[PDB]
Amino acid sequence: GSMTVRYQIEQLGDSAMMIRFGEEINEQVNGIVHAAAAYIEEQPFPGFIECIPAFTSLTVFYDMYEVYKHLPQGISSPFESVKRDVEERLAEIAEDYEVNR
Repeated sequence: GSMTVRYQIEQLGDSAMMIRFGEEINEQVNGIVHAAAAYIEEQPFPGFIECIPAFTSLTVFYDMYEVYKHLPQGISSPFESVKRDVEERLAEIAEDYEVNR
């Protein structure tokens, strides 16, 4: 069974984002979520704070000041703007077929 993973983005707390992908048959995620921490830090946004790999999920911390600096018209939430900054990096690995919007 081939799939492009089923990952979901939730709100961490106030100004942080955590994204879980798939597993069991997702060595892609299992390895990339570990590297994604570094993936984001190599291609980050000026308000990036921290990113910790949670086995199949990304706990992504950042500064809302820089995301508000973006906050595109339609984006109603700081973390929601960040999704895009990470998406353009993330999506290209698989999830571009999904896009959490």
